[PDB]
Amino acid sequence: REEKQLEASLDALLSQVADLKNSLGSFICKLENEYGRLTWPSVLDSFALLSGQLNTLNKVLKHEKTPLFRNQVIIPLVLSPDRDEDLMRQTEGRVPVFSHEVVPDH
Amino acid sequence: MQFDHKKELRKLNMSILINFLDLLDILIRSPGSIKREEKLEDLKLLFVHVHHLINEYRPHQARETLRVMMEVQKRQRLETAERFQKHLERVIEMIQNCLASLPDDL
Amino acid sequence: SYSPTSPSYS
Amino acid sequence: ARLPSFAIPYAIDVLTTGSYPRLPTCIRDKIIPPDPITKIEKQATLHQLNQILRHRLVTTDLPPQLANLTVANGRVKFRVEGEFEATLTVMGDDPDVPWRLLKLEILVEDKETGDGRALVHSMQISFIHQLVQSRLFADEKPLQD
Amino acid sequence: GNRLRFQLELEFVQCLANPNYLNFLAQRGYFKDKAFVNYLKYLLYWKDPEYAKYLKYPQCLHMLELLQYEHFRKELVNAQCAKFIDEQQILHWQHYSRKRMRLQQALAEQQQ
Amino acid sequence: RDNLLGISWVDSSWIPILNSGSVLDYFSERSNPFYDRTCNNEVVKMQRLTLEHLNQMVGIEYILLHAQEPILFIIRKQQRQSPAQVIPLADYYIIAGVIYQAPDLGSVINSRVLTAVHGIQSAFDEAMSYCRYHPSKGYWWHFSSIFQRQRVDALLLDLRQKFPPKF
Amino acid sequence: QLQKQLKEAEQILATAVYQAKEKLKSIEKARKGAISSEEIIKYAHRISASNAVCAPLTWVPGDPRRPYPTDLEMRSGLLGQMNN
Amino acid sequence: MSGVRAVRISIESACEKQVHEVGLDGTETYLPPLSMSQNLARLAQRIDFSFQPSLWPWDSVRNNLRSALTEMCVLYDVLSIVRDKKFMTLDPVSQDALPPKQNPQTLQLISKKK
Amino acid sequence: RLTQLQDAVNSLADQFCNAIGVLQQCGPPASFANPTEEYAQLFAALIARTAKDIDVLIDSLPSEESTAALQAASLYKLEEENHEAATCLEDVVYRGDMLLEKIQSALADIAQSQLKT
Amino acid sequence: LSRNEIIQSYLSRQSSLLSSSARQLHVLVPQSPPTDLPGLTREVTQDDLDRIQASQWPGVNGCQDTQGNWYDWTQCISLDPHGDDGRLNILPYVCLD
Repeated sequence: REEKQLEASLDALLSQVADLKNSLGSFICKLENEYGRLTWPSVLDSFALLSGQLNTLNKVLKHEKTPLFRNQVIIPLVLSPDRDEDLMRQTEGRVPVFSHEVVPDH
Repeated sequence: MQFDHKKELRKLNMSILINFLDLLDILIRSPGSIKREEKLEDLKLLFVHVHHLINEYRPHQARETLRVMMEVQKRQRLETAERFQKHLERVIEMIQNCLASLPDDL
Repeated sequence: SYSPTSPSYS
Repeated sequence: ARLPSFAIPYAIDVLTTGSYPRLPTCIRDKIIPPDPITKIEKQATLHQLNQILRHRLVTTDLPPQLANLTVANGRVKFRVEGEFEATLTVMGDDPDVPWRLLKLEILVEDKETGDGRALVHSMQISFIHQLVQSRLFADEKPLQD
Repeated sequence: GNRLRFQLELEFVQCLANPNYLNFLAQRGYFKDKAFVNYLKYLLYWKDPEYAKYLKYPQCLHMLELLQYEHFRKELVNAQCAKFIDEQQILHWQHYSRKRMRLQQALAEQQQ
Repeated sequence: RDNLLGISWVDSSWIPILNSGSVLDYFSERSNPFYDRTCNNEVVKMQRLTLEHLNQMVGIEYILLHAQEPILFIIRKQQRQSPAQVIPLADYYIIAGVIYQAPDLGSVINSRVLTAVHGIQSAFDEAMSYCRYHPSKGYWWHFSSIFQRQRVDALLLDLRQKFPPKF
Repeated sequence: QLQKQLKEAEQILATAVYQAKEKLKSIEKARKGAISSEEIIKYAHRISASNAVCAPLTWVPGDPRRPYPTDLEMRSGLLGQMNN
Repeated sequence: MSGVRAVRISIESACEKQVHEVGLDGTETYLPPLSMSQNLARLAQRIDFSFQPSLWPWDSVRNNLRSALTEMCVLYDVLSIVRDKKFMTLDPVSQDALPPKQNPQTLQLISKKK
Repeated sequence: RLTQLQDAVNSLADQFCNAIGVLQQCGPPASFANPTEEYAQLFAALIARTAKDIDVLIDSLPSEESTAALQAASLYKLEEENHEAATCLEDVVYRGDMLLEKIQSALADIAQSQLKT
Repeated sequence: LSRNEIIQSYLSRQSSLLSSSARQLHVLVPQSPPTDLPGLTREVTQDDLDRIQASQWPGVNGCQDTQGNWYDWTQCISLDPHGDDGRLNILPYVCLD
């Protein structure tokens, strides 16, 4: 019931984070590939649109009758120093082989 | 101070084994004796000396191995000097043969 | 199993 | 009470000098970038390259129609006076190192045809440069070729 | 007094051989101050034999030299840096010792 | 005591002697920021033995939730109104003999968004400082083909065919 | 052919004298190096008395014995104790 | 031994082989080839003829944006790891972030002001 | 050999403690087993082996004809000979450098003539 | 601490034997009545210094062994004290890399 709704809100949040990440990445990559010819109107045109839209969307999503997020808690289950080829694929290359360092760090 | 380091090491080896046999005689005859405490101290002192001689064969393993070390370095320097001497002779012979072939052909 | 690894796990 | 190995040379190294020659150097190779050579070094290396170029030239059959070569302390400067300017050089050991064309300036510069310009697109010059460079990289018989 | 100065400096230099403490100082921003680089330059007096005679943990000296390159302090703020450096240090140590031992023993057993 | 989420407490001796039975004791070592004297597991230790007394009593009972034998040992803080009535307060997880408090799914995200956007804002202010404008010049920072090239490209292909590349 | 042979001989000479210069560099470090042996023995005993110079016989990937002063030794260590 | 006399003993540095890189699970690596005859050409490679691409201007801006992107990515990774029950949890411990002050009003005010 | 001898002596002490702790903890009860008798024979054999090995490493270990006196004399002679060998080798390197300088200039002139022709 | 499983006990034998290991045993070395410094008071005798550098001294410069093979401190001695296939493995003294 509320768990289904909570999962829906979580997926929406995931979507928002993914979009923001993609935008930031594209922006910095474009900066590095353009360097020259880039001018203040365009740089302002890109920074403002990406940040404003994504941030406003995230805050809006967090505050629209979604489950209470301070309630839930995240406590690691199993840690195995084994090589994992699925977590490396799932997190798109960062955070492979869920070791001991990674849970205090993240 | 006769301090032979091999005779006294053999003596301390044999003394360790015979005091182990006498500790077995303690455990056979009178386990409640006072002497076993002395005996469980006694061979401890013997073991200390067997380490303390071979350490002293260790500022000597140091000074004696150090002695071999320096001799080996001197031998390597002599070998490199001999290789240079031989290499120089080979080069001089090469120059001489090449020069004869120049005017001999002339 | 999995003791904290000072050298990497073999 | 037992010592390990009695340090053997570890103690000697610290007292004699200081540069720890133990563990891994990958620390410095991955974290610290190398310092560039000064001009004194530059001149010495270019003089060594001059000697190597002299040897390579006296070994290679330089074309006899022009072959205007000057060591220039780093580059043979193969330059026909009015037709072409190439700068070939070597990269290492004389037996099997390839050549490096480096410069492909075109000498045909008319002031009656091309006013305030060259005579051919730079991109085509770089294309010819890379082509002839890959052709010389085969270690065939380059001075004639 | 000069005795307390000597003792505290010895403890600090011996403590610098810890990658965890180095990452601690780098993250806390102590390296960015131009005072700490001068303090490090002053700390080079330990290279002398009379001062190196009192160093129990000698692994620090070499590390100290790296801290002078001015690129070692800009990096190392990462935890992966401390991870990798401590990995290589302990690997050199243990592998050198136990590998010499095992190589000698295995060769002596196989040649027989 | 400033922020319990931002504190970590440890002890080396207890580290090798750690087992599913001793996890509660490690949390109980005292002088540990996460656990408290008020907890009843502490009142029990003052008395003799420990059994179904946490159910006879119904109060602050730190209890192990999930356990991996080598390192992972999660602890949960419960407040019982009566037997068969449990209210979860918080979760403290021990990784590699290092105790942390489980972050809320939302406090963590709030701090995370704040740091990222603060970085973006510093970058933006810095970028705004440098941009300089004039109407005549346009924007700047504070820091072709002569079309005779088709014949040149024909000659390039001709010399390619004549002198083949021998990479 | 003579020129080529001469060049090969030159390369040989170069490598040989470069190695000789390396030996000379060692000799220059060695000259300043000479010191008391007893002092070397004492320093070796100092650096080798603990688990610093030699890895322990039974030292697997998981030991309080560290190549640095741990953290409990630091907690009682003069450094921060006196800075406090 | 009764009163050992220390003499001027000179020892040469024991640099016969260096371990440039040390891999995991043993496997020693002796990268150092101890050469010079080729090292002259190796240094000639360093010689000129004419830190990321350029990276002299906008370095601060570039690093700041990179760091922001990295934090965003880490949060996304944790959220994707919660998206499933693989090595993770989501148990909602019925708690309540109780703020014992008028923090909200003051914070809002100061924030808006700056 | 020294660390081998140290480990052999420690293995002797460990075999002592292990032998008593085995042969007192485990035994057939009495009468007013065979595995225990086998254990005793094996332990006695191991202790005897270890003793023989320690003796061989020691019959081997240095004769007390060092550790003092000869050490100082040898290190002093080695210092003198290191100095004289350094001088001899630097002289040889001087000869080689002169020869290489001669051959380098001897060619350069060949190359100059061949380019001038 | 119960152990005593046939498998657990069998592991103990292999581990202990590995660390430890027709005579092929070293030649017996007897009493050393004249030590070079205290015993014979022959400190800095030039013959002793010459003997250690090149001559074979049975215990100062090496281990004689039986069968005549001479093993210097740096070398590793392989010997077979028990009458069995398994051979004891003496390791090096200088162990100088």
